Amino acid sequence: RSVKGLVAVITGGASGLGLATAERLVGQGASAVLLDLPNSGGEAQAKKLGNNCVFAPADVTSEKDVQTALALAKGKFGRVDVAVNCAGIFQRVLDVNLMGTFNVIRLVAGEMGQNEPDQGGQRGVIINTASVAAFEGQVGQAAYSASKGGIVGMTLPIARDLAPIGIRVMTIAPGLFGTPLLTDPAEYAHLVQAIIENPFLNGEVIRL
Amino acid sequence: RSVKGLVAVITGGASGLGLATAERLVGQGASAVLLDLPNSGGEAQAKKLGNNCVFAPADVTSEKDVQTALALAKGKFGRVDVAVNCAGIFQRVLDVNLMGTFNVIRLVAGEMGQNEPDQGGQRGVIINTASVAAFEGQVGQAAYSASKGGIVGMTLPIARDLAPIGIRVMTIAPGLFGTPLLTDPAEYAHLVQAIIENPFLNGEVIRL
Amino acid sequence: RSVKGLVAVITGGASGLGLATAERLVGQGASAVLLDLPNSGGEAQAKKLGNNCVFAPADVTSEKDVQTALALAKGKFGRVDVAVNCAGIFQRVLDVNLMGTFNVIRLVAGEMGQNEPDQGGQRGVIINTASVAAFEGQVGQAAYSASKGGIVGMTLPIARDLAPIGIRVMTIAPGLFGTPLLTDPAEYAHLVQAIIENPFLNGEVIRL
Amino acid sequence: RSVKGLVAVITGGASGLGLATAERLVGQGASAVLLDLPNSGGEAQAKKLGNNCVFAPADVTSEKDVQTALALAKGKFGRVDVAVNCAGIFQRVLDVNLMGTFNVIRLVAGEMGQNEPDQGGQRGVIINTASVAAFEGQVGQAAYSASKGGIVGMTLPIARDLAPIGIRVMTIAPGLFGTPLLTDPAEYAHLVQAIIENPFLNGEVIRL
Ligand SMILES: [Cl-]
Ligand SMILES: [Cl-]
Ligand SMILES: [Cl-]
Ligand SMILES: [Cl-]
Ligand code: NA
Ligand code: NA
Ligand code: NA
Ligand code: NA
Ligand code: NA
Ligand code: NA
Ligand code: NA
Ligand code: NA
Repeated sequence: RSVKGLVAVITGGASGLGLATAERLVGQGASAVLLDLPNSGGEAQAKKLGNNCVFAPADVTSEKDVQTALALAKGKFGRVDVAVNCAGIFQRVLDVNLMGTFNVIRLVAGEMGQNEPDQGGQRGVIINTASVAAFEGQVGQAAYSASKGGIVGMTLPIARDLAPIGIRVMTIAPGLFGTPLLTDPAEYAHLVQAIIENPFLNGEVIRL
Repeated sequence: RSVKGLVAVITGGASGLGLATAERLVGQGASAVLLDLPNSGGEAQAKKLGNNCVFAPADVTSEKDVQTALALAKGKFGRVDVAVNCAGIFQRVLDVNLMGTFNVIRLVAGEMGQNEPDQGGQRGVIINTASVAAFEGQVGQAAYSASKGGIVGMTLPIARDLAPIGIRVMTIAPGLFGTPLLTDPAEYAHLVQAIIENPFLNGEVIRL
Repeated sequence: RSVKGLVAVITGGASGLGLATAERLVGQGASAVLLDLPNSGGEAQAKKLGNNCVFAPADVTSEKDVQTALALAKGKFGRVDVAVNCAGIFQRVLDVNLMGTFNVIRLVAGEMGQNEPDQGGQRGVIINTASVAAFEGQVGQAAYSASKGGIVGMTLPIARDLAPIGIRVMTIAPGLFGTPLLTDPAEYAHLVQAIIENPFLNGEVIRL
Repeated sequence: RSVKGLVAVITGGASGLGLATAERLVGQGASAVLLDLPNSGGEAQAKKLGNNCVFAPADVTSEKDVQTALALAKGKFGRVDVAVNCAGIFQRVLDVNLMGTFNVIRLVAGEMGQNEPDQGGQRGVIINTASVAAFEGQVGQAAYSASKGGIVGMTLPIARDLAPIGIRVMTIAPGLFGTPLLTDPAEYAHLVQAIIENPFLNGEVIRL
């Protein structure tokens, strides 16, 4: 129930929610691999975060690039315990977020499978970020959700699919109110840590 | 979490729930603008409520009249913090209540937008009153609601639409039993104040 | 919140749940009018229950007979405060229970209307008994209910219809398990009293 | 039971007990109208007391002047809740104090009548000041009073006369010892406030 010692791969880690999650986790004793595009500024950020953080240049929509990134993570920290998908947050449906997430989940599951189970039998934790569907003034049922639905709808199924390997799968979705109060990373990061530390949360979607 | 110092525009403020809401708010330290038709008796009521209350002669279904009323409110109290729609409570569907409410919401949002956010980031609060659909002896699902549905169904959508400006939108609906016990304004007024003082209530419909 | 002093008309009062309800209410200080068919044994039972109980010979499916019964109740105890429908508990749909209940409700509402409201504004209380639909081995949704549905489905609508007169309408339905444990009136009677003493219960169906 | 929000008309408000009462009431959250002769210095005092105080130039013995003063009070603060007679404190019997008081009471009663009753049903409060009859060395019964008697003797009768309108009438009289201790406004002002805040005091004379 502690992130200390865990190795986390964070897509879109050079900035935004990804960077905020990395800073939080590293500050809590974990190791982080910032997986992001070359020239994204991930190299500088990984450097600033200390020797418990490395930069893995890669495009999340590329299976081969993600394999190289996971190999780097294993080469530098020994293994992969957690994957946090924060990248990208054709065009609207199969966007970078959905494609990168599915690509990461399919590849990291095999890696996490090699890990030895813990007390509760968990080998890994995967945390996804739902894609936001901008409010367009719709009325009725559609108004009750702020996410596209692709990643959210796949959460329970994927959690059930990886249960035998002891891999928990959770998704963080947006709330209905932008909470912009004008025109929060910390909150998102704290939720990531909380999900990682509670072995009882699995196959669920939590709105921030 | 206090209505003291707030400026509230109340449609249908010359009598009924509107007047009761004005008396309550003014008695609690807020300023009120009674927006009602000329010769509605709003001038006399505004006078009796004290120098923290003014009368804005206007027809809520008229955009130009409401603009004049909001300008008067800004000219007399400096700004508009709250809007309470109590007016009217073609014919049945697009009634005075629904049309006046939509007209007020569309216009006051821009005004409230100019306000500086508060601690929680709120710039304004809009409270609506659902139209009552008189019980006709229907059985089945229709028997479970006492409101027409137009304003009620638009509550969450409008709350989501104005979230970026920090404007909360809430609606007060009738209960299933007339609570007439024969053939309450105070209760309604107290609920208005409670909604204004609780920054956590947004996009919801509360039955009285 | 006390049945003491109240006058209750109980259909099917010569035996079964009706008699059990009468004994309980009279034992608690209320007055009861046993409304049942001539030669039902209601005359003897009314006699045995004491001077706070009278027998009103009548067929509940007959409007004229029920009018005579209510007139007797007013002539003997002054008024009608409560009506409990326990009679009959063409053929299957429009059975004695449903027809007697609707006939009693339509007639007693006018009588209860003449009563002066109480603290909470109530003039009367009407309690119905759902008709039992014998279990036939059905699977699926139909297995989740033990009542025919006619009286049960009319409960909320009738409660809303009589709200202005201050008359509460409640219905007692059977549970899914006969609770026969072999091949309870007291429980039913205690529930009747509890419904009468709680002014907050209205338009609801309670399974025994 | 609070003077906050109340509008008080105070005769002889430019100085003495009148001014002291105004300062006290305004300091406590009420609004005050200083009713006094032109060039009495009431204009300057009203100015210094803030925007919750105005000066109504008028001679209390003139009905028309008092009407103009009450109209000003309604025009500036919306209504008249309290009247405090402190003016003048032919010649000895029908002095300015007695004549001004009767004139004010007769006129303000009608104004206070238009107010909506409060919890206890009060629409207004009128407080009078007895005229002092200077001690002349008399012995016997006459030595037991320090007031002329006109206003004091009319207190209960006037209180009974205005009871139906919900207007309380009280009078403050001098004590037998000048309490001069040499050759108190604050005390008098505090008593005025206390009378206004206690709805149980009516038709009585209280010696200071
Ligand atoms: Cl999604
Ligand atoms: Cl509505
Ligand atoms: Cl039924
Ligand atoms: Cl006197
Ligand atoms: Na990022
Ligand atoms: Na590839
Ligand atoms: Na109104
Ligand atoms: Na217009
Ligand atoms: Na029976
Ligand atoms: Na008949
Ligand atoms: Na004076
Ligand atoms: Na005159």
